[PDB]
Amino acid sequence: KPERKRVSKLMAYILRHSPEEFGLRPDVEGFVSLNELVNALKTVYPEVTEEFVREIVENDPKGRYEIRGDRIRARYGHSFPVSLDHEEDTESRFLYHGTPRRNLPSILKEGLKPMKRQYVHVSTDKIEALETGRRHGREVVLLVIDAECLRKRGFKIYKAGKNVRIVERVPPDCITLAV
Ligand SMILES: O=c1ccn([C@@H]2O[C@H](COP(=O)(O)O)[C@@H](OP(=O)(O)O)[C@H]2OP(=O)(O)O)c(=O)[nH]1
Repeated sequence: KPERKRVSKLMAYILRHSPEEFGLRPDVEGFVSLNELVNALKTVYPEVTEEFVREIVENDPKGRYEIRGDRIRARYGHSFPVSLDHEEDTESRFLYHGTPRRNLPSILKEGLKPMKRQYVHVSTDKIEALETGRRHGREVVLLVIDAECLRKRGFKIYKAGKNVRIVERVPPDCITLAV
């Protein structure tokens, strides 16, 4: 039971908080592959197996985790943006992202590409978009994102709680500048 508890706590950290310090990239719903999670756990606890994780999941008294096929997620408590139920934002016309002036040349040429995760996050609220960017640098530049542009190229936009939205990427065509 001690081994189950220390492994469980580490799964909670990986699955809710920082999958990128283990090289993992969750999908929009928060899932990573089970084999990747096992390999990640094994770097701290070499005895972990996929069968051990399945038992932790199925015996968890709180419903912390969900396995769907060969993928696994935490069901709650995330501190990075997820769309747990794949809920589409069909109504937003404009979305916003704040970029420090430093990353302006690459962002303008590339758009917003997924780096740490499988998707990028933006906001419906321009002030909240600016605040997010300030945490990443000074002299933040507002990107205005045409959501209908995004949908025309097949990028579904997902609700991720309150004003946050996620999308696989934002091509440069969908972006214009503002203060
Ligand atoms: O068997 C276990 C015991 C705890 N945990 C989670 O490890 C953190 C431990 O914090 P604690 O022990 O002070 O409560 C916390 O996760 P957090 O840092 O995301 O809040 C908790 O999650 P929970 O009990 O709230 O579900 C787990 O996964 N499995």
